[PDB]
Amino acid sequence: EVQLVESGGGLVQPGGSLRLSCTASGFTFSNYGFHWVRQAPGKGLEWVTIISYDGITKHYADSVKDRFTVSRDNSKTMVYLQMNNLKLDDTAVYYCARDLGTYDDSWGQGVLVTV
Amino acid sequence: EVQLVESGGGLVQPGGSLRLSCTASGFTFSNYGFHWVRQAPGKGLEWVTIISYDGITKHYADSVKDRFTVSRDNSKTMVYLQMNNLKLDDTAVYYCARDLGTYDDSWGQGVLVTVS
Amino acid sequence: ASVYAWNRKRISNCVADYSVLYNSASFSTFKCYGVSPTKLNDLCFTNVYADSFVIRGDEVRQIAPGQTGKIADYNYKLPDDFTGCVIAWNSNNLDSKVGGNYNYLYRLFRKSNLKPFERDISTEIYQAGSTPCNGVEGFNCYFPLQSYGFQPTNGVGYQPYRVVVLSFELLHAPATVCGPKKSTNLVKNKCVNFNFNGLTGTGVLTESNKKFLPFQQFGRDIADTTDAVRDPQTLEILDITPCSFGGVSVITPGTNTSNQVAVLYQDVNCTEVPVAIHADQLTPTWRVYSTGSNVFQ
Amino acid sequence: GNYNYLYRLFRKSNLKPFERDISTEIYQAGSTPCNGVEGFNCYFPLQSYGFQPTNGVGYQPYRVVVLSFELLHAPATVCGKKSTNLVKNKCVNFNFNG
Amino acid sequence: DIQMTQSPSALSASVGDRVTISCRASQNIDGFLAWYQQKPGKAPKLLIYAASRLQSGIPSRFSGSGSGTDFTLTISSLQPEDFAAYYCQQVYSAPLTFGGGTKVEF
Amino acid sequence: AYTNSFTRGVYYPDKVFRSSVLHSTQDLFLPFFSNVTWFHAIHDNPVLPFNDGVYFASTEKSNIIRGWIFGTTLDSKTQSLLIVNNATNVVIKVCEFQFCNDPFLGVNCTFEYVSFKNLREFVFKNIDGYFKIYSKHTPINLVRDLPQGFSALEPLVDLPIGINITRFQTLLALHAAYYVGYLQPRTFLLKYNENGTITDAVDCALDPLSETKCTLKSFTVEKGIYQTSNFRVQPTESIVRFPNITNLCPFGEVFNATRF
Repeated sequence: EVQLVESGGGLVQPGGSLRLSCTASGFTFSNYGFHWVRQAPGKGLEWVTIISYDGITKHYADSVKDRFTVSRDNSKTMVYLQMNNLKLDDTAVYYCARDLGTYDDSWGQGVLVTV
Repeated sequence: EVQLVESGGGLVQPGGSLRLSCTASGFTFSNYGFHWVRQAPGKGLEWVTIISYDGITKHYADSVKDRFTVSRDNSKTMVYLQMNNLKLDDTAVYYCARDLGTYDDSWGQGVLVTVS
Repeated sequence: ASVYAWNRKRISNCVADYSVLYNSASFSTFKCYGVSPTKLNDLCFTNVYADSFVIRGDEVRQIAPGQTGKIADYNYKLPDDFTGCVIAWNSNNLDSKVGGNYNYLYRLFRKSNLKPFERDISTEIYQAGSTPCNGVEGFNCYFPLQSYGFQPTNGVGYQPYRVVVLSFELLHAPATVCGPKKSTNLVKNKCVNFNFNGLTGTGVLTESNKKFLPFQQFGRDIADTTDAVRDPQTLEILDITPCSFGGVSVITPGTNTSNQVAVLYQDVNCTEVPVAIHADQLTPTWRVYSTGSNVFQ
Repeated sequence: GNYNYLYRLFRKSNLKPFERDISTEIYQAGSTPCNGVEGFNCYFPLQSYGFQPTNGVGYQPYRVVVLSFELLHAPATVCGKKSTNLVKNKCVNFNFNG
Repeated sequence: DIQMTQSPSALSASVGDRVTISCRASQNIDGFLAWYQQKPGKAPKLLIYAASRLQSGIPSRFSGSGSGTDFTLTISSLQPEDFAAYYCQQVYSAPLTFGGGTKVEF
Repeated sequence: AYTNSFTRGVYYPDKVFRSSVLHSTQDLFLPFFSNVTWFHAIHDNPVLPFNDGVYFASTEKSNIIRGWIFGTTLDSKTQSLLIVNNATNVVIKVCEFQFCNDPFLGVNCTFEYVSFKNLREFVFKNIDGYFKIYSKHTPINLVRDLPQGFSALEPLVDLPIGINITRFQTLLALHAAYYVGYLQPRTFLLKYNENGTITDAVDCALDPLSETKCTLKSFTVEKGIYQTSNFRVQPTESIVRFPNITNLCPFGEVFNATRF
């Protein structure tokens, strides 16, 4: 059916650059827009960013914007979220999300990112 | 019509500081970006430097980089090509051209610069 | 022209060759809304408006009916209702130069969204903040228009694109703007479907002895149908004669006496009889014979 | 935007009634042949609707179901009234298969 | 950067004779080239902008042709005014080196 | 000053060619013996109502009259059709201009078009915003008035101006009288020769014999009694009868009621 596997989350020093590559399989990657959702420890879920299916239109949270940049490659089927000037509050288990809030909703196992 | 006139070119000692003036008339100087070109005697033209319409961003030719500077004043409607560490090779007739390589391109009459 | 001050040119009292635009290369998008993209070139319109501007490729996708974008909201607005073709071609070669090109600029900030087919050329400082700008740059105040940056190295997504939007309006008016026809060739002494200057009929066309007055175009018949026509390209009168028609009568002795039959086509010469469009050839189907030797005029 | 819903922007001729075309062949609007690849005045036939929550009501997605009904002397299986005992030899109003 | 050179070693032809000049780039500059004609002791005059479309105020005889690295300019008929140096530059690179150039002559 | 029409100014209604036949047509036409107004320009150019159809008859030895102005306002407020004939070229432009009460010439234009010894006859009709001009030039030996003869005006040009014309004036160079007759919708029986030129016409409403000719469809009428039309008495006045009550219905109370 739909399988999402996230690669690239690891321990980082504050102010470091970390890129998380969400890898898709089992569907046409280009057709569906992708979302990133972080889960801070002992806190509720926090949506990070949404890239569109075309990828020209990218939206971000106010805190997320100017520090986090999202991108995708249709050929490689991977969504890359790039985080810069990382802080201790950034630490969370980010999850790849596809078509949030709709019948096409998918979920990613997630990777723990620690700053 | 667009008229471009050049001045400030004269004989200079090697290593001297010589500054050129690019006159602008008949158009909005501030709106249009400006470029500087030189032609050595019995040689092809050589582009020296460019300056943006606002003057914030500047690029220089690799040979003349760090020795030749360019500045402009929007109020005075003139672009100035400061030349330092001048050499015998540098000797050329300097033509100031606006909006190079486009339909808008115009060419100045030019002023001879000699280094001997 | 710059997108915010888009330039509108009225096209009227001429024949519009849309096909030449179709033939012309480098047109990245040729999308027609409401009007058919092809074969509706002939259709006549009261006026044609050409709106010209230079925008980025993402802005090019933005400029369509019922699309929300910064370029749509604050520069050029397309209504859903209008029937028109939006044409965009890549302009990287001539619209870009070293150090950027300031020639084309767009409006970052406007107080309200632009109404359809409305241009705002105001350069007044945008009052985002509660404090007034006062006509000078201030905190929370920025110039409405931000210059586009066009560079040759700049990627295709950010490359300049030249867009001409054609707007077609139909009203209670002459509709002089139109599209011409190929006009084929004259065929004479053969039954044909003929269109002469929008007048349609089915008949044989022959040379006509009668001479019309110079302004006069067509002859008169009792039905108000044409008895003669003047060709538009060459001012020669052509007589109109109907294609051969008649009743078909089967002369039969009683079925008890015989199954043999004879057929009398009405008011037709026997030369036209072989082309009677009988479904089968050399077999007596529908018609008793067409090539039969027992033929009497 | 939701890319799943698509419509055919370009087709050579108008479709016949109750006819479905699934072809993805490039449309040769330009005089030059497309040759199966994108080119000047050559476009993919199907264009995706841009579907957004904030989108205007005119541009909002609408689910459409078209029902076709056949009136014939055939068995007429799809009846959807309550049957009553047959009455014979006296004049009566009758409904048989509609 | 993209170094511009000129193909013809020499250029002499009489008045009324069709002449041809060529300008090839070192790397692919796409349609980013401008043709020029400079008379002795005169400002250069841009004959063609983008190297395929004629500049305003330039006689119809001058033509722009070529695409990509290759570029050519053709003059239908020569005249005394026509004889001069010619040059080609590429706007596709921020560092700019003009074409060497040749002197069309009578 | 007034003159009779003298059965002049009839025009070809359509581009159809008809031969050796009598055709009845109903369209705006100049009624026979109409008291056409006479304007003198010797030793008088008021704005005149277009009335949908105008017939212009100018008799000029030295071709003093040059053109006409057609517009709803004609004061440059709205687009005013302009025809000016100078030398061999006639210029037709819809752009607004200001004009004098009497034009004297020394001896924004969405549409642009370029082309007493003699009598010049012109018919102007605006239908579906198409300015149609019918022109016939006939030599005249009578200085005084129009000839009592039949001439059929041929269409010169059809303009796609698409603007209303309530009123028209005339521009003439001053160092040639003109006659204006308003067209009225009328049924006319038209005679066509074998060549297709109109030779004569009958105005049906003019007299009872003309009604008989129109009904028979023949210029010649045989002896007999012919039923032509039905006479109707016309109402002298309009009488409106209504209740005298001045009370106003309480629509406002229903519409502006606070709670329905």
